[PDB]
Amino acid sequence: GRYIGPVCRLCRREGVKLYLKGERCYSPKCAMERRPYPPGQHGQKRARRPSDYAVRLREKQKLRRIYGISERQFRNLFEEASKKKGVTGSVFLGLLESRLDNVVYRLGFAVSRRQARQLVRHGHITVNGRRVDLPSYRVRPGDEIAVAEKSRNLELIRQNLEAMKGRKVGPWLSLDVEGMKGKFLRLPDREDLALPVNEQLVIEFYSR
Amino acid sequence: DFEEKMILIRRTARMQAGGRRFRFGALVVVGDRQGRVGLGFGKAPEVPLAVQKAGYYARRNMVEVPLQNGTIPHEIEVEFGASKIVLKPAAPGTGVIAGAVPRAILELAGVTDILTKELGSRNPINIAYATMEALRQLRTKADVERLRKGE
Amino acid sequence: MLTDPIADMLTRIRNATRVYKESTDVPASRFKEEILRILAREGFIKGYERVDVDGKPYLRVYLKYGPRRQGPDPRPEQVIHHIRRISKPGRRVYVGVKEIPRVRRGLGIAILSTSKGVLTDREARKLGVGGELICEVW
Amino acid sequence: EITVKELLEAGVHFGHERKRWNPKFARYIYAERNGIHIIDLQKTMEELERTFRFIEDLAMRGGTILFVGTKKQAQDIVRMEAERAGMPYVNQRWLGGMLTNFKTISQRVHRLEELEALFASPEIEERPKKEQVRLKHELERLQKYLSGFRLLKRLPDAIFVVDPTKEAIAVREARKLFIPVIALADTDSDPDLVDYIIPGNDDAIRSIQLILSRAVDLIIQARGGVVEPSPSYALVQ
RNA sequence: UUUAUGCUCU
RNA sequence: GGAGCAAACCGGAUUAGAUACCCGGGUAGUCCACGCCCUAAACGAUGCGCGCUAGGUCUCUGGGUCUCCUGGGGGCCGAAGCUA
RNA sequence: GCCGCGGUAAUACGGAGGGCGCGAGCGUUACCCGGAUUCACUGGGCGUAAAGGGCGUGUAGGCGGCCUGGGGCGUCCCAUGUGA
Ligand SMILES: [Mg+2]
Ligand SMILES: [Mg+2]
Ligand SMILES: [Mg+2]
Ligand SMILES: [Mg+2]
Ligand SMILES: [Mg+2]
Ligand SMILES: [Mg+2]
Ligand SMILES: [Mg+2]
Ligand SMILES: [Mg+2]
Ligand SMILES: [Mg+2]
Ligand SMILES: [Mg+2]
Ligand SMILES: [Mg+2]
Ligand SMILES: [Mg+2]
Ligand SMILES: [Mg+2]
Ligand SMILES: [Mg+2]
Ligand SMILES: [Mg+2]
Ligand SMILES: [Mg+2]
Ligand SMILES: [Mg+2]
Ligand SMILES: [Mg+2]
Ligand SMILES: [Mg+2]
Ligand SMILES: [Mg+2]
Ligand SMILES: [Mg+2]
Ligand SMILES: [Mg+2]
Ligand SMILES: [Mg+2]
Ligand SMILES: [Mg+2]
Ligand SMILES: [Mg+2]
Ligand SMILES: [Mg+2]
Ligand SMILES: [Mg+2]
Ligand SMILES: [Mg+2]
Ligand SMILES: [Mg+2]
Ligand SMILES: [Mg+2]
Ligand SMILES: [Mg+2]
Ligand SMILES: [Mg+2]
Ligand SMILES: [Mg+2]
Ligand SMILES: [Mg+2]
Ligand SMILES: [Mg+2]
Ligand SMILES: [Mg+2]
Ligand SMILES: [Mg+2]
Ligand SMILES: [Mg+2]
Ligand SMILES: [Mg+2]
Ligand SMILES: [Mg+2]
Ligand SMILES: [Mg+2]
Ligand SMILES: [Mg+2]
Ligand SMILES: [Mg+2]
Ligand SMILES: [Mg+2]
Ligand SMILES: [Mg+2]
Ligand SMILES: [Mg+2]
Ligand SMILES: [Mg+2]
Ligand SMILES: [Zn+2]
Repeated sequence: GRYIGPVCRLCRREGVKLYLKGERCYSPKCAMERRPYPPGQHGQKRARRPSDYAVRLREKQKLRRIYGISERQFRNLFEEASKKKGVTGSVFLGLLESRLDNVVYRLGFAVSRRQARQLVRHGHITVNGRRVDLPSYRVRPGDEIAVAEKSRNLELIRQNLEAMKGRKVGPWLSLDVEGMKGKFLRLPDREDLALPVNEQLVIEFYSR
Repeated sequence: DFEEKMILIRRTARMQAGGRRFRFGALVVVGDRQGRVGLGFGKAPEVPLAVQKAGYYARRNMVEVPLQNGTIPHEIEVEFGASKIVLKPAAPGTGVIAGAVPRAILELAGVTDILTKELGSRNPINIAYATMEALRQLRTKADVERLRKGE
Repeated sequence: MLTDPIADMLTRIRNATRVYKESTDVPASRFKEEILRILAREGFIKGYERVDVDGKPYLRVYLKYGPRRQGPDPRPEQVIHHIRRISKPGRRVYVGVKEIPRVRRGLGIAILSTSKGVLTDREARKLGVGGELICEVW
Repeated sequence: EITVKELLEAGVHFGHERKRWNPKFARYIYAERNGIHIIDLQKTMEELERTFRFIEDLAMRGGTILFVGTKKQAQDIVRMEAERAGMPYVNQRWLGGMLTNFKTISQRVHRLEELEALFASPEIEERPKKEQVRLKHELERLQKYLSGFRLLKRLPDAIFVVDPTKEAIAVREARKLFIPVIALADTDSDPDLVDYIIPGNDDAIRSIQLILSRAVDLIIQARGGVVEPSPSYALVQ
């Protein structure tokens, strides 16, 4: 299925702290604090003027890695974004963000995108009252994201819900902290998000 | 203030009694992404020296690039030597579609939306000189009417 | 002899503008004027006037060029950068109204003969007709 | 005053080049008799008018003019008429690049200074008898070519050419630099590439002295106080 | 007015 | 029909060989009539017709109010443009 | 796969560590289209790159000067039927 195993090799192969971690990629070691270079035996050697293709590849990998998604799915969406009328570039990002496993992370129900994924695929999530265990369910302006019933306990939740007090969630979102529930209000504008990504190069990638 | 992206570095070689004598050539693009570009081709006995004087000439050859929302006014087709470039304007929200050579230029001059195709000779040197002349020939409804009126 | 009188004209012009002549005579014709007419109305020529060479009907056409430029090759731009027959005698070209061209994204004219006279791309789209597509100019 | 009457322009200043022409010289031609093309002087006036209308303007704003005349008929009539206006000129061979390569051609002028500032000074006699004649010989020719070019340590904003054909190099040389080109030209050359034209005889001292002289005057009038006639009727005929 | 020829891969 | 020339062929030289190059001979053929053959670097390696786009000079051949103009050919240099 | 690697220091062979790309799939072979404006209607050519017929005469065919009417075949417009 989705990728598994070593992650800090990505935190740092793309060469940009991208917070695939929980609280660690925040500590004085996303692994990227200690060793800010590519993994493996050659990470400490002098880089070569990258190939025009290489740059578009690394970028695509970066973004695609952030959401921890499979290329099978990652392009499923890019093609959708292409067809759909819009700015294509930013349209794409909206679709990636509209994912359940991503929302649940943006709403801080869980710390990591991967923690947020297991949370959905276990029943510890509910949409508009219904049980929803599909890390791909696309949410639209108006839905009621929320923690389930039998799941209102579990130190994991309230421990992570607490650390949410102080943090202001992005515009397109909202959260009733005390009640455990958010709402997908709108489709996140480009400006609304500052991904370390140049989405232009990701489009220039699939234009073979 | 300016931006330098070079597309071509190559090693030519003359011939003299006892060995081949080399020399280098660099194609450099110079722009501001605000509507100004320049193409310079410099050659020197070593890579950097040539790259350097490339930019030199690069600014010795500029051009108005009448943008229109990161695109161009009309569609234009231009030929240099046996090489040919087709510039068709795309609607904002598309992207710059071109090869490595025509892209580097169209980018360091603004243009974030444009459709293009190289025809005839895909030779880099000549395709570039053809793309500049292709921009150098663009006209807007403004300069269009400043032509057709009388007096 | 001449197979295409119209094309010939357009070419006579294309050749004068290249050497920057003030004008050029072209064997006259009713239809050949209607077109020459539209070239002045759209400001591609200063206009024309019926004349008589050796007692034969002609049409002096007064060309327009841009201002003397500076730097090497100090030669004016061109009011008529481009002009060529579409529909030829060897291959007639007829387009329905929905099928009308778009010369240089509106920046250029697209003369074309319709059952309501010699019109232009827009001028014809206004009437909403279409017909034989004489030539394109910019 | 400034102007000229078609009276004095009756010496020999209306034609010279027969069927040796440049057909682009249409507007400025009247009729071919005695084989030779006789150039219409009436239009010479109109252009001589419009021409000065740029010279005078340029003069009374401190603009410089560079003189080029390598012909035989138009050599001396420049060395004087130029200095008499405190302007730079070219008398002998026209070194290629002088403008497009002013940067490096000048480095050869600083040498002139450095040679002048070594005539009879605290160091010369210390140098061998062999090198002396040598160093001074490098000066002799050094000044021969760069005498009039010496002035102006910066490229001008116009040049005055005796024959845009004999000096095709310069005309285009400057033309590439956006440097306005003004010249005297008979049927030898073509207009088009001249910015301010003086359509008249470019051979025969008579015309080169008449039209170039009272042209140097119109310069000082916009400068300050036109003097009296200057070196002209030398070995004149 | 006498000459012809130069193994294989770099 | 056949003088000169000359594939083939013979001889003399040359050469390692010399069925070649050079030399001496020499038959078809080269020539004419008639009838076939249909090839070619059959070349400007550039199909034909018509209109349009500076000129300079040399030449052949017409007409001219015979310094020059005009028409049709044959060459060179060349505007603009074309061309790897 | 194409250019090409191996001749005792091989990033090109074999294994290894490491890395890159995809992931219940990953490769391979075969075939179609694309890139190929490389059959060019859009959108190519023919002096020397492949390409002007050895030259004429001419059949069918293709194309065809200026002006004015008639017809309305092409063409254009609208309406409508059909286009499951
Ligand atoms: Mg889109
Ligand atoms: Mg595509
Ligand atoms: Mg071509
Ligand atoms: Mg090719
Ligand atoms: Mg190639
Ligand atoms: Mg042998
Ligand atoms: Mg050998
Ligand atoms: Mg052997
Ligand atoms: Mg081998
Ligand atoms: Mg023998
Ligand atoms: Mg023997
Ligand atoms: Mg023996
Ligand atoms: Mg031999
Ligand atoms: Mg014999
Ligand atoms: Mg014999
Ligand atoms: Mg036989
Ligand atoms: Mg045959
Ligand atoms: Mg022959
Ligand atoms: Mg051939
Ligand atoms: Mg021919
Ligand atoms: Mg034929
Ligand atoms: Mg004759
Ligand atoms: Mg006669
Ligand atoms: Mg002739
Ligand atoms: Mg020639
Ligand atoms: Mg030329
Ligand atoms: Mg070993
Ligand atoms: Mg080894
Ligand atoms: Mg080795
Ligand atoms: Mg390999
Ligand atoms: Mg290996
Ligand atoms: Mg490994
Ligand atoms: Mg491994
Ligand atoms: Mg498979
Ligand atoms: Mg075609
Ligand atoms: Mg081809
Ligand atoms: Mg042809
Ligand atoms: Mg051959
Ligand atoms: Mg032939
Ligand atoms: Mg042939
Ligand atoms: Mg034939
Ligand atoms: Mg025939
Ligand atoms: Mg017939
Ligand atoms: Mg007809
Ligand atoms: Mg017919
Ligand atoms: Mg009729
Ligand atoms: Mg219907
Ligand atoms: Zn980390």
